[PDB]
This record gives sequence, C-alpha cells and structure tokens, in this order.
Amino acid sequence: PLPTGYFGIPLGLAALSLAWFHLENLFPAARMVSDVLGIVASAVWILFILMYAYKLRYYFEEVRAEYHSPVRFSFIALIPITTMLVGDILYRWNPLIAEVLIWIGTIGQLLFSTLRVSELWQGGVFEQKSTHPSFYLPAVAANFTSASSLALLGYHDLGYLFFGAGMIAWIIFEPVLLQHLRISSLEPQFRATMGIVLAPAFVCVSAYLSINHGEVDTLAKILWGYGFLQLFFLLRLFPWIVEKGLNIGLWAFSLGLASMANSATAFYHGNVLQGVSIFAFVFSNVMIGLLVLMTIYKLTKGQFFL
Amino acid sequence: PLPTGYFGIPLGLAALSLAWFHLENLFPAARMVSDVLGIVASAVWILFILMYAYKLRYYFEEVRAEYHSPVRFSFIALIPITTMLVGDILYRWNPLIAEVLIWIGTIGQLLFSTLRVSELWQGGVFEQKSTHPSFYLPAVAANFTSASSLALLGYHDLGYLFFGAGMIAWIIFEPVLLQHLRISSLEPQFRATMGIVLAPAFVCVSAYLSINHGEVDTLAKILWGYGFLQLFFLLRLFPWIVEKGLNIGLWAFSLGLASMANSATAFYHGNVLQGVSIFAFVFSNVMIGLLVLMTIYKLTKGQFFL
Amino acid sequence: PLPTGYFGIPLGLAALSLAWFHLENLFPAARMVSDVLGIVASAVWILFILMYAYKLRYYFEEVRAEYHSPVRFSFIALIPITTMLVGDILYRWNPLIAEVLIWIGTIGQLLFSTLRVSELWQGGVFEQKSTHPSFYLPAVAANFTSASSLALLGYHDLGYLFFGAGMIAWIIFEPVLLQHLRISSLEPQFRATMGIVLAPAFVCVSAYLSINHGEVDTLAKILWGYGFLQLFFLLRLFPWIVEKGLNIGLWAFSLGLASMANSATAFYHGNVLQGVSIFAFVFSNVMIGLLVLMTIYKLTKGQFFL
Ligand SMILES: CCCCCCCCO[C@@H]1O[C@H](CO)[C@@H](O)[C@H](O)[C@H]1O
Ligand SMILES: CCCCCCCCO[C@@H]1O[C@H](CO)[C@@H](O)[C@H](O)[C@H]1O
Ligand SMILES: CCCCCCCCO[C@@H]1O[C@H](CO)[C@@H](O)[C@H](O)[C@H]1O
Ligand SMILES: CCCCCCCCO[C@@H]1O[C@H](CO)[C@@H](O)[C@H](O)[C@H]1O
Ligand SMILES: CCCCCCCCO[C@@H]1O[C@H](CO)[C@@H](O)[C@H](O)[C@H]1O
Ligand SMILES: CCCCCCCCO[C@@H]1O[C@H](CO)[C@@H](O)[C@H](O)[C@H]1O
Ligand SMILES: CCCCCCCCO[C@@H]1O[C@H](CO)[C@@H](O)[C@H](O)[C@H]1O
Ligand SMILES: CCCCCCCCO[C@@H]1O[C@H](CO)[C@@H](O)[C@H](O)[C@H]1O
Ligand SMILES: CCCCCCCCO[C@@H]1O[C@H](CO)[C@@H](O)[C@H](O)[C@H]1O
Ligand SMILES: CCCCCCCCO[C@@H]1O[C@H](CO)[C@@H](O)[C@H](O)[C@H]1O
Ligand SMILES: CCCCCCCCO[C@@H]1O[C@H](CO)[C@@H](O)[C@H](O)[C@H]1O
Ligand SMILES: CCCCCCCCO[C@@H]1O[C@H](CO)[C@@H](O)[C@H](O)[C@H]1O
Repeated sequence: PLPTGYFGIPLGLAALSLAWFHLENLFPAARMVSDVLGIVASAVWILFILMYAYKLRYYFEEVRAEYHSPVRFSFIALIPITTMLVGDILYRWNPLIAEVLIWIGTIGQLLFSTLRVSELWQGGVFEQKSTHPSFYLPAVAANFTSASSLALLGYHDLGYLFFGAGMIAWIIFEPVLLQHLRISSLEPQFRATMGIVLAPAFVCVSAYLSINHGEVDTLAKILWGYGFLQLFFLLRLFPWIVEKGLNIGLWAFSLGLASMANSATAFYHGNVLQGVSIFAFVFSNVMIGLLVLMTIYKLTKGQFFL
Repeated sequence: PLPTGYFGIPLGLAALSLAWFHLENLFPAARMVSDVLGIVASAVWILFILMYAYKLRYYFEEVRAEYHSPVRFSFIALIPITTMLVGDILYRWNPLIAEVLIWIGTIGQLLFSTLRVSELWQGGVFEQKSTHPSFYLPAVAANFTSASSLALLGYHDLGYLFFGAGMIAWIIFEPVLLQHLRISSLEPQFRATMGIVLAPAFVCVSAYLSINHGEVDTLAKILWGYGFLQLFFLLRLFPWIVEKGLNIGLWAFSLGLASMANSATAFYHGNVLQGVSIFAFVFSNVMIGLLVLMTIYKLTKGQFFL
Repeated sequence: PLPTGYFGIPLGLAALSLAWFHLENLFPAARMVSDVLGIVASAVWILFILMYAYKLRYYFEEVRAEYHSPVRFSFIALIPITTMLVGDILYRWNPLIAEVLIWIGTIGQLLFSTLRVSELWQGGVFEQKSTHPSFYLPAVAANFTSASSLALLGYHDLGYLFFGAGMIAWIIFEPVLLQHLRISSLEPQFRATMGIVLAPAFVCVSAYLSINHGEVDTLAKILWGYGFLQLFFLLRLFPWIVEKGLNIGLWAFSLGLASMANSATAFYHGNVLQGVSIFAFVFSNVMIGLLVLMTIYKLTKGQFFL
C-alpha cells in the first residue's frame, strides 16, 4: 500500500489539534478549530490504519522488508505514535476509548523498540549511512508521546519514565547524527527527513510541560532555546532541503512544528516569552497550513498515492 | 594471576549488600541479609586484593600490558571501585577504617583516570574497535562510586562534583559506544561486557539519591526511565549475548543489577512507583543469585581460576 | 592582517575583568584590578577590531577563505564574543553603549552560526579531520556569552534560551570530539587549541550563575565536577600539548581559566566549596598572568604579529 511515512499526515494534524485544544480557555473559539483538526486527523488515521491492515494481509513481504531495514523500520513507529495522539484527541469525548488507544500505542511502541532498536546493537546490518533523522521516531518521539498520553490519563510518574527514556535517547543519538550530516551529504531523496531534526527539543518540552502541569521552568526554557537554534539552522538549510522540489515528505517537519505550537500555548499561559510564543504558534500554523494546501493540490493531481 | 575482571564479583556482592542495608528500617531482617552479603563481599575483596598484590610483585609485565592497553586498562578501575564499596559496607561497624578505604579508592580512581583516560586523547593508540562498554568503569562508575561514598562520610558538595563528572562523562561516551555497537558486531569473547551497558542510568540514580538524601525527584524518575529502556533492550539481546555459552563474564551485569536494587529501595521509601520498585528489587536479586549459583558451580568444576 | 585567533587575548582579559568585578563587595580592591584588566582588554579589542576592519577592506579573500573553511571559520566567532564581553565591562560605566555592543555581538553570533554552522550539515566539506575543539567557539561559547550578557541587561528568559542552545550544543558536539581525539593524534600545530576543551563546563556554569542570580545549586555543582575532571586531564596532557614549544596559541586556555575564576566567585559568595573556590581563582589568575608575561615577551622580541 500506502507508504508508511504517510502516517506523518495524521500525526501532524493530530498534534496541531492538541495544541489548539490547550488554548480553549484563553480563546474559546480555539476549541472548534481543535475539534475540526482532531476529527480530520482521526478520519485520516482510520483510513490509513485500514490501508496498513490491508498491506499486512496482502503485501506482507513489503512490511517485512521495511521492518528489517536498518533505516526504513523507523517509520513504522508512526503507527503507534498516531494511535496515541488520536487517543489524546478522543479523550475529550470518550476517556475509555482514549485510554484503550493510548495503551495500545504505548505497549506497541515499547515492544517495537525493544525488538528492533536493540537488535541493531548486534552489529553488521546498520551502517554509517543508516544514520538518518528518522531514527528519532522509534527512539525519541514514541517515548515522548507515551509520556504525555500517560500523563493525560493521570499516570504522571510512569509518564516521567517514558519521558526520561526519550530525552536521554535523544541526547545519545543526536551527536552521531549531526556528525554524520556534516561529513556525508544526505541524498535528495531523503532530505525532507531533515525536518525531523526540528522535532526533538520541541516534542521534549511539550511532553515535559504535559507531565509537569504546565510549569514553565528552567529546563523548559533551555529546551526552547536549543529548539529555536535548530529551527533557524533548518530555515537556512531549507532551499538545500528542497533542492529537487517540494514534496509530500515535507510532512516530516509537522512533528516539530506542531510541538512548537503546543509548547507555545504553555509558555503563553505561564507568561514566559509571550511574544515569542505568539510568533511560534502563528508560524507553525502557517507552515502546517501550507503542508495541507500542497497536499490537497497533490491529491487534486492524482500524485498522492503511489 | 586472577583476571582483573574478577573484581566484578565482590563489586556486585558489595553493591547488593548496600541495597539490602537501605531496607533495614522497613524490614528489619534485611540487615542480616545485608551483613551476610557484605561479609562475603569483603572476604572475597581481601582475597582478590592479596592476589593482585602478588600479580604486581611477580607478574608485573602482565599488569603493565593491561594498563597500557586502550581496552583492558578499564578493568583496573574495578579495584578502587570495590575498595570504596567495601569501605561503605564497613562504615556500619567502623567509620574510621571505612573512611580510609573510601579516600584510598577515591584518590586512586581519580589518579588512574587522570593518568590513563586523558592519555587516550593523544591519539593513535585507541582505535574505533577499542570502543567498548568497559570504558564506563574508569570514566563513569568510578566517579559515581566516589560520589556516594563521599556523601556517606558527609561530604555532599564534594560528592556532587564527582557525581557531575560521572554523569556528564556518561552522556559524552555513550553516543559513540551505541553507534559503534550498531555498526560493528562485538565479538563473542567480549559480549558479556554488554552487561555494563545496563549500569549507567542505575548507578547514576543510585549515587544521586545517596547524595540528595533520597529525594525521588524529576531527575531520578528520568534516569529510571532510560535505565529500564536499556534493561528491556538487554533482555531482548540476552540470547545473542550468550550465543557462545554462559560464562563468568556475566558478572558484568551485576553493577547495573545491584544499582537497580539500591535505587528501588529509595523509590519505595519515597512512595514512587512502588510496584515497579518491588519488581526491580526482586528481579535484580534473582539474577545476582543466579550469578552466584553459576559461580559456585564453576568453582566446583575447577573452572573458576585461570 | 592579524591572525583571527588573536581575539582570544582580549577575550581572556575581558572575561578575567568580569571575574574580579564580581569580588568587589567581598574585597573592595578587586574593583581596581577589574577596572585595569577591563580597560586593557577594551583597548586591545579596539585595536584588533580596527585591524580586522582593515583585513576586511584590503585582504578580503583571506577572510573569505577562513569563513568557508570547515575548521578555520570558528575563530571568527571570537569577534562577537569579545564584543559582548567588552559590552559587559562597559556596562559599569555606560549601560547604553554596553547594550549596543551586547546586541551587536548577539545578533552577529546568531547570524554567523545560522549561516555557517548549519551549512556544514549539507555534507562533503567538513571531514572527520575537521573535528576540532575550535568548533566550540561558534557553537557553544558564543551562546553562553549572549546568555550572560542578556541577563546583565535584565533579559533573563531570553538569556535562558541562549543558555540552553549553548548547553545542549555542547553535549551534542563533545562526544564526537573526544572520540576523534582518542583515535586521531591532533597535529602539533593545532594542539594548543586543546585548551578550548577546558572551557565548556566552566563557561556553562558561569553563564548559568549569571542568569540564575548566583544560586549555586545542583546543576552548578555538577558542571564544576566535570569541569575539574577536564582540568586534571588537560594538566596531565600539558607536556604533550606543548611538545613543540610554548606559543601564543595557549591563549586558547584563557576562556576556560577566566570562567573558572568567575564561577569561583559565585561558589565563594554562596559558601559552597570555598577552599576549592580560592584555589580555582588563584590558579586561573596565575595561569592567565603567565600568558600575559609570555605575550609581553613575544612582543618584546617582535614575534607577536605575523
Ligand atoms: C508492524 C509489524 C511489523 C512486523 C514485521 C515482522 C517481521 C517478521 O520477521 C520474520 O518472521 C517470519 C515469520 O512470520 C520468519 O519466518 C522470519 O525469520 C522473520 O524474518
Ligand atoms: C507497532 C507494533 C510492532 C510490533 C511488531 C513485532 C514484530 C517483530 O517480530 C519479531 O521480530 C524479530 C526481529 O526483530 C524477528 O525475529 C521476527 O520477525 C519476530 O520474531
Ligand atoms: C542536556 C540537557 C540539559 C539539562 C538541563 C537541566 C536543568 C535543570 O535546572 C534546574 O531547574 C529547576 C527549575 O527551574 C531549578 O530550580 C534548578 O535550580 C535548576 O537547576
Ligand atoms: C500560544 C500563543 C498564542 C496565544 C494568542 C494570544 C493573542 C492575543 O494578543 C494579545 O491579547 C492580549 C490580551 O488577551 C493583549 O493584551 C495583548 O496585547 C495581545 O498581544
Ligand atoms: C594498577 C597499577 C598499574 C600501573 C602500571 C604501570 C605502567 C608503567 O609504565 C611503565 O613504567 C616503567 C617503569 O616502572 C617505564 O619503564 C615505562 O616507560 C612505562 O611503560
Ligand atoms: C588504581 C591505582 C592506579 C594508579 C597507578 C598509576 C600508574 C601509572 O604510571 C604512570 O603512567 C604513565 C602513563 O599513563 C606512564 O608514564 C608510566 O607507566 C607512569 O608514568
Ligand atoms: C541528559 C540528562 C537529562 C537531565 C534532566 C534534568 C531534569 C531536571 O528537572 C528539574 O527537577 C526539579 C526537581 O524535581 C524540578 O523542580 C524542576 O522543576 C525540574 O525541571
Ligand atoms: C525496594 C523494593 C522492596 C520493598 C519491599 C516491599 C514488600 C512489601 O509488600 C507490601 O507490604 C505493604 C506494607 O508493608 C503492603 O501494604 C503491600 O500491599 C505490600 O505490597
Ligand atoms: C566576518 C565576515 C565573514 C564573511 C565572509 C563572506 C564570505 C562570502 O562568500 C562569498 O560572497 C561572495 C560575494 O561577495 C560570493 O561571490 C561568493 O559566492 C561567496 O563565496
Ligand atoms: C560575525 C558576523 C558574521 C556575519 C557574516 C555573514 C557572512 C556570510 O555571507 C553569506 O554566507 C554564505 C554561506 O554561509 C554565502 O552564501 C555567502 O558568502 C553569503 O551569502
Ligand atoms: C548532561 C547534563 C546534566 C544535567 C543535570 C541536571 C540536574 C538537575 O537537578 C535538579 O536541581 C535542583 C536544584 O538544586 C534540585 O532541586 C533538583 O531536585 C535537582 O534534580
Ligand atoms: C572566589 C575565590 C576568591 C575569594 C577570596 C577569599 C580569600 C579570603 O580568605 C579567607 O578570609 C576569610 C574572611 O574574609 C577568613 O575567615 C578565611 O579563613 C580566609 O580563608
């Protein structure tokens, strides 16, 4: 079927729904915006889940190949990540169904990493050229997503465990990723995944603020600072990133963008850097809006599905 | 003599004695268990120290070779680490003798790293293939051990310095270690040392809780989360680790296991994740119990000493 | 002109002026010492700025080459760093002019890194052999300097953003730097830059204490611990560092030394490790004093300028 990376679309939309949700008491109309984005993300997730179920049943060898690949395996983590985010959305309407989805996605991502990420340490399969930003998905983003989802359900201390796993995994991987990028020019076909480099600090602070009841403290400010540094670097790099043209892979940026938006709501609520917060929230919405527009355009030309 | 790595045996036993010690007021019988493990660890340490003194006097070129090796040097750090842990045990009976051992081990480990770990930065001796988990011993575990031992003696601020040295050294080394493991299959003869990968987060949180008066805070929960992630990964990898058979090298795991047990006592005392704490404490005791049983078995067959 | 690295001289002197400044209320005579060092640093900075302006106008291709070099570009960051430090000095006399310099240096360093540090991620220019301690200048030291300068002006939350950018950039680069040093013997002509390895933890804690109102907390103690570990390692390595002779490049050490001095004033004020603080402050002053003496000597022999 469907390329596994397309789960980035409901991921980005779902995460953006949750960001707007957190503005509802400052600005009541934010709830309708959140509900609309959340319904659209959920519908797209349902479709993509059904399509992936079909892939498993009738194209299993494609799934097997992607699973055993030391690079492509990572995109599978998008499935449980999006499952948890849809759970977080649904919590506003039905906490029971939300909790089921959150546990399925949590157990699923932990099983996934435990099976596949650890296996890499056997050596001889992963190569230096396998050192791609997509590795953040199973290693980092999945753990932060479990952290914030478990906090939503009231399991704050368990959430902190998943939080720590993601934060330390991030700091442990990024050094070798950035060195690899410096030495080796990432080929155009993979370059859109540079957008995932935006994610770690913003997804980290978003998850942190979810678990710590929105307390904007020293750690949060530290994370925002490195997050904005990476944003500036990626903005400068953008023309290089899209050297060979705009493409649907640019949804890679939506994880970081939506988390910039979510964290910005908490900085704003805490009266920390409110002007920066407004900029971050507007910027991220405009960019995801542009992703949506370019996606509708592609669907319009029959250039969406493979 | 005696392979230097055999100091891992009294290390694991001593650390486990200290874990049980910290349960004595919740469960008084824990003290007898702690005292027994502590006496056995101390007796084994005495024997191994005397044997290593004999190695220094009559097999000095073997010591010299191990010292100058960019891989084997690390195991020497087990000597001052175990010396400090025996000091921590003895403190319950004789604080004066305890303090002497703790300072000997602290000054010894710091001198050792200052001489040998820094020397590696001259280049040309350490190679990519030298990137082994054993490096954590002089670089990380030795500093955490000094931190907690100095805290025991009431030198908390000095303990925090050693703590920071170990924590930042850990985060600075692990990125390149895990990348190396991914690319290069660690040969079977070294694979038991994968057990040292369990140690950092647990030894870190154990030392931290020792210095901060057992306050189970955000940092502690973060460390436990990454610690359990690594545990799960190593459990999945275990059949690969022991591909060529069970061996005495598996005492490599005891450092992390004993620190899981120790930290679990503090999480339990703090009423944080008590169910996880009970599991961690029981699991680690069972695994170290299995190490002891397999060791008695080897001694029984005359397959212990070289 | 003038080698760009010579900006390390007013950098080291300016930073040391700020350290003495922070003793003025414990020891009033410290103010005169601070004022003298600050005037000398400012005068040297003025001279070097004018000389670099001349280089830009009449030797532009030399500047272009250094800018595009994946190793030599880093020294350019010394210009905005020193500009901010001179601003911090001048603040005691004229806060308006100080603020102008601080914003010029902040915007300048951020623009510099955004343009050049990010560009490295395109690959194919930076090589493994490009992995030099000088990279800390644009990546780490510049951000910490902005953090503390902005805090001086009362912009603490913005300062925390720059702080986080520098701290996380540090932890992200150092792993690959130390692995490179282990494997590859850094050639003598670059070895004096090993002194920059002293800087990160001390510049970090100095900036942190500037933003957090001098509160010597757990993070501060942790940073000092790793800072002293690196000091000990570099002391052991010093004879290797200067294998081919003493040279003006040794001003590389002044960044870390001056930050040891500055942070020591805050530990002393906070009654934390006062004995260590006194040692650190005296040691760093003696070493920078020796740099000054060797520099006067070189100027005396006409061996200073190229
Ligand atoms: C999201 C789900 C991804 C799962 C991919 C599973 C990869 C399976 O792996 C395969 O399992 C087979 C049995 O069915 C074995 O024959 C093979 O040895 C093994 O390659
Ligand atoms: C998102 C949900 C993911 C869980 C899917 C589990 C599929 C793994 O399946 C297992 O993986 C092993 C290697 O890692 C292989 O031995 C086999 O394919 C199988 O044992
Ligand atoms: C590589 C990752 C960087 C980690 C930075 C951790 C910073 C922790 O910082 C701590 O936060 C508390 C709340 O504001 C403060 O009260 C403490 O005094 C402060 O040190
Ligand atoms: C998380 C970032 C998005 C938050 C949106 C805030 C936009 C509101 O804008 C603000 O409204 C204030 C009062 O409500 C006015 O006082 C401010 O001047 C104005 O900037
Ligand atoms: C635990 C103790 C380990 C110490 C190992 C010391 C390594 C000594 O090193 C050697 O010292 C000799 C002198 O005795 C010199 O001749 C040699 O140059 C040097 O290799
Ligand atoms: C656990 C106690 C350890 C301290 C032992 C110190 C032995 C080091 O000895 C020194 O090491 C140098 C290289 O690193 C060599 O020059 C020589 O062997 C010697 O100078
Ligand atoms: C790479 C290493 C990860 C470091 C994580 C540091 C987390 C510090 O976290 C801090 O702990 C305090 C105590 O609970 C809190 O009050 C602070 O608000 C919290 O930020
Ligand atoms: C550090 C982990 C080991 C701690 C051992 C705890 C085992 C005790 O077990 C517990 O006893 C409680 C009261 O004492 C009972 O109320 C609990 O239900 C029970 O789980
Ligand atoms: C501190 C200031 C450093 C700036 C160095 C600038 C490097 C300029 O770069 C050059 O700019 C030229 C135009 O002037 C172009 O022709 C070139 O493509 C480009 O190499
Ligand atoms: C300390 C103040 C530094 C700011 C100087 C900016 C000089 C950069 O100039 C730019 O750099 C690009 C590559 O990175 C090149 O395209 C060109 O030289 C130019 O566009
Ligand atoms: C790789 C970088 C290491 C980061 C270490 C972060 C330590 C944060 O530590 C926090 O500091 C506060 C102030 O003292 C305390 O109250 C917290 O309880 C303590 O955890
Ligand atoms: C930051 C490190 C430099 C601080 C300099 C301190 C030197 C003063 O020295 C100290 O003076 C005290 C009272 O003023 C005496 O009581 C102490 O015994 C003495 O050590």
